[PDB]
Amino acid sequence: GSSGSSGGQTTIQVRVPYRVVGLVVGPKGATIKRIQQRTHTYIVTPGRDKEPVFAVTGMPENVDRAREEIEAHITLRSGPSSG
Repeated sequence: GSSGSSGGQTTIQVRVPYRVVGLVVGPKGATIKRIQQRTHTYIVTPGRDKEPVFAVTGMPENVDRAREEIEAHITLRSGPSSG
């Protein structure tokens, strides 16, 4: 009701396309490292043979703030266009 529960912060699982992943994570973790800081959250990268899903652990306001940036990259142009 008011008090008597173990658990404060929260953890959400962001869903991103394996295509954007490499873009988000960055050169062996060079870009994603900035977010964790700017958002002060615990971002965990998925495996190599698993589905593309980032895990963010933190307050219900921080973890949700980082997710926005992550997906944001999906639209942000990062790389050449000419095939």
